[PDB]
Amino acid sequence: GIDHTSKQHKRSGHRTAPKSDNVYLKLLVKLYTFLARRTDAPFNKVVLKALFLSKINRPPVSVSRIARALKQEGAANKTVVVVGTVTDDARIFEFPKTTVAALRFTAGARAKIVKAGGECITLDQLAVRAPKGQNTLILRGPRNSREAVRHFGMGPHKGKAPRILSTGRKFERARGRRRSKGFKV
Amino acid sequence: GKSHGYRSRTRYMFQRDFRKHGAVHLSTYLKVYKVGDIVDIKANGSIQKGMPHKFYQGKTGVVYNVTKSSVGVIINKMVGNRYLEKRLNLRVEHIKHSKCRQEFLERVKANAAKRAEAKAQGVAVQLKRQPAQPRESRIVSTEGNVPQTLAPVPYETFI
Amino acid sequence: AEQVAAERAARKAANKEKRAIILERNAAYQKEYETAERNIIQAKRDAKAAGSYYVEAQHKLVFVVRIKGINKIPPKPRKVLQLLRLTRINSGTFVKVTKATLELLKLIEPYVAYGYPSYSTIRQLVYKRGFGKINKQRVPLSDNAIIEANLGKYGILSIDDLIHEIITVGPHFKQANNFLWPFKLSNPSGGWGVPRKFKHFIQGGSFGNREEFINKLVKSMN
Amino acid sequence: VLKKNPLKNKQVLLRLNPYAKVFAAEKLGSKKAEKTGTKPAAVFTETLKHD
Amino acid sequence: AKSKNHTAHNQTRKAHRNGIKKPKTYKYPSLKGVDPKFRRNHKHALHGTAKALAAAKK
Amino acid sequence: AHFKEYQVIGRRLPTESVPEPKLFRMRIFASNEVIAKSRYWYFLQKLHKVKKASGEIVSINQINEAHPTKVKNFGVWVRYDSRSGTHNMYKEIRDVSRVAAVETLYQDMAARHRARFRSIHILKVAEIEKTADVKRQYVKQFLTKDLKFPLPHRVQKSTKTFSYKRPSTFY
RNA sequence: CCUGAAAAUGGAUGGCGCUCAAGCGUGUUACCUAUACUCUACCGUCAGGGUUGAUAUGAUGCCCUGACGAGUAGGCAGGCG
RNA sequence: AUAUGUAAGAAGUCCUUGUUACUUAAUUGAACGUGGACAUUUGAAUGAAGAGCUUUUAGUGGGCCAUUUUUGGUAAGCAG
RNA sequence: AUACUGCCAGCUGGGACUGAGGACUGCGACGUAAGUCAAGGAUGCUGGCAUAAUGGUUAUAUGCCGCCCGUCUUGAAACAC
Repeated sequence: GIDHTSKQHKRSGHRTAPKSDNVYLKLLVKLYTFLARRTDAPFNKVVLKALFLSKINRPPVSVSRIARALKQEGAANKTVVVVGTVTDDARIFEFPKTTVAALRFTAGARAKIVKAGGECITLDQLAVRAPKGQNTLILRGPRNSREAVRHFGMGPHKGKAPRILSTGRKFERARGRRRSKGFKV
Repeated sequence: GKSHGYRSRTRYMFQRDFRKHGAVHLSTYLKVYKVGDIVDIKANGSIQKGMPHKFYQGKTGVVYNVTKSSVGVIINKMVGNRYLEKRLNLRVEHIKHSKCRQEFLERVKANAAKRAEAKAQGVAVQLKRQPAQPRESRIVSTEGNVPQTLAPVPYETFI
Repeated sequence: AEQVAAERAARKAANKEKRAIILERNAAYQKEYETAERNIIQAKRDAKAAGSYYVEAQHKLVFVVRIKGINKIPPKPRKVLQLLRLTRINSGTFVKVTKATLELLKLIEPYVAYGYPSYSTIRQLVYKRGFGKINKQRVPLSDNAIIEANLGKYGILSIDDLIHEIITVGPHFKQANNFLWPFKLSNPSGGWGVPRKFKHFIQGGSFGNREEFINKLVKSMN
Repeated sequence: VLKKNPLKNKQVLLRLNPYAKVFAAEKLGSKKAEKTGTKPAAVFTETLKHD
Repeated sequence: AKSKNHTAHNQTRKAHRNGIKKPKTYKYPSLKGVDPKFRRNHKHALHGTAKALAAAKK
Repeated sequence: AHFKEYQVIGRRLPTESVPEPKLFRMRIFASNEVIAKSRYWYFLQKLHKVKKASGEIVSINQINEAHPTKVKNFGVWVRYDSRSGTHNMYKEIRDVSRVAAVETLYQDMAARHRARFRSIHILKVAEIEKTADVKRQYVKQFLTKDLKFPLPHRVQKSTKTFSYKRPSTFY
């Protein structure tokens, strides 16, 4: 009937209505759909999309990453926003007085922020304080640093971490991996 | 059995030319190539070092590397359902500059000149190219050009 | 806060002013069409009087209707039909004639009937089967408001403005034609007039360039 | 909800085109033309009838 | 029991399903395969120009 | 269909080397204007070095019979392709217009030689008005002086299937 | 058109039958009808949107809009036992 | 002829060259740069029904037919 | 003059299918104007029945159509299993 130029009845390709059955996450999603619909600020659309995300797409964000973000010139007094878990970091010895709004705080991260003097805030309190996302800075954790992702795209001459259980000599260090034994990859 | 060697079925492709055999004139060696130049590839049958494969005969690529007597050419080769990057190390005998871009640089220079004249005066430059338009109305006269009536001819053997 | 009648009256006044602009614009468009037609006739008569021949300007606009179905179409003609937006049988589209356009039409000649449409058939097509593309959605024109809202950046503020831009191929023909959704035509009401369609119009068939007979065909199909 | 087609439904016609009213009033569909009889050359008809 | 030996039938259609999209071009293509003498000088010259730019705007 | 005769004048596309080419003309019997132009370019391609791309058409004008209600003799010189070769032939028709003479010639060639439209070239149609120039017997038969004949065995087509008297073929 | 023109159960322009055809060649119209095309309703799918009233309604609710729908092997989804 | 590579810009065009262990007889070039002149027409057409990018896994890995090109064969509802 | 063609936001009739939506909002027309309208989807008048009359189910008859499923297979109703 019609020469279709595209696939028919194709879904969005993106998430909506997060897969979680968390009632409180659903409440946050409901609040931020209201905001993203009736406020025309890009921040709330971004935060709604990020609330839809899965666990591996919401990597933890360390307080060290928070501090490195606040070190940006003019960003010292912005509200740090992490849609995910803010984790502690013992590789830093000072932390500023920032306000961080996050989904979850570890005990260490919350204690570190509070002792530094700033405040740990939930996304609903962040929405109350900054309905349009004014003076905020969104931080995202490192996504392509997982162990699963280092086996992605494995092949000859790719350098991408074979899928292996035991490591050491005589575990795939031989013919096909050195010129002494046949060839190299 | 079947034979697929490096120069398989290149009998006429690498044939030199009619009355153009022998040594290579020196302009091909006096020509210089810089990284980013667009070059057509046409192998010289007389020179057998740095010869392109028969796939790259008639392909146009971009220089990425210049060496003592050679250039490195980037080409997009169609492999399967995608394009792959290929890097050829060819000699200037088989390499030659491309005029496809040079026409475009001439046009961009002309466009800049017209832009400057527009910034001067504002006379509707119309920089953009256009396809051939349908022919406009014209008036053809018959003064000294009265129409000549033609008719189909009868069939005759001619043999 | 009451907003009972003041804003409504202001909106009515603004709408009346817009209707006035549309009225004068349409009167000017009619004058322009009439003047062009009479000048073509007068130029032909003057050349005939002076002993010359007046050559018609080659037609700048064609209407193309897909005549063949969506089965057993080679890849190049199929892609060209997709690019001309004739993705189904009896689907029609206006096409500004250039060299590139002419080669496109030559490629898909066995699968289309096209020709040089007249003001009457363009106006009838846009009035009856005029649907616009708004947010990738096919909504009927049925109002000057939607055409103004989607093409007022180019000065096209009414359906007759859009019709004028289509017929007298304007600087914004591409945008007006793209805004016009592909015309979904029926089969010709009196039939195709030929026992078999898929021969050229010259050979007693249907496909190819029926230059001015596309008007009769499309008016039957519309 | 329902598409009312112009070329009928004179209401929708006038809604879309304020000029339809005066086109109908002045009968511009059937409009006469001025007569000026420019005479064609004899060579034109000679070529036309050339057997 | 002889069988079919080879055909390219259906291969182009299979390729064009999700196929011959052009290669993804990048600003700053990889310097791999370039003359290493040039590469050495490029390392040194880039170090120098970074130092000069820092001195200009520290 | 109903053939019309067209004068089609076309020329080569004027060039700056020499503008205003020689402006050739043809008489073409065709169903309509598009076919008239197509046949003009067909015969011009056969005659001169030109094609639709390389040339243009400056005039198309359908020609009427001078007196379409008077009976004349028409000598038609044609050439046509058979299943074996190409042959020139000469026929003639009694008719009132050249268009109807050509249409009946097309029917005649189809019926008597299975020659389709594509394989027929009307070389010439000449309106001959005097006798002793009519060469065919099947025309000189009807140029007989004071000709009168009957129409024996009149068959009357009836509308109703059943008839209640036996028919008569009297006239 | 005819001769050339011979294969085995009885026998197939599909059959009856047809001869200024209901045959052959070619023109002109009228007419018939596909799950195709146009318009409408309804179902589902997809998409884009709207919607924070203290109220009696659980915001994967209530709505507006458009486009789509063949299917083995196979994949996934929503459901019934 | 048909098919086929490339280009039709902002990652673009032009300028005293800042760096270098490369290169040059040589602040000659080469490459990479700072800075400087350039949009509402950012440089043909048509379309774009979103573009790009991953991960993972099913079935399949006997094919066959038609037009056109074509090989073996007298040919085949043959083989390629 | 007529023919042929093109146009009319020309006029006047005969038929058929559909009536989705459900306070208003919009765009327009009408002597511009209080108001009316054919203008974001059928109303008005009337009649008979109110019951197996319509309809559902079922059996038959009639018109047209309909090969035996599962399987392997390029191909199955197969004189393949």
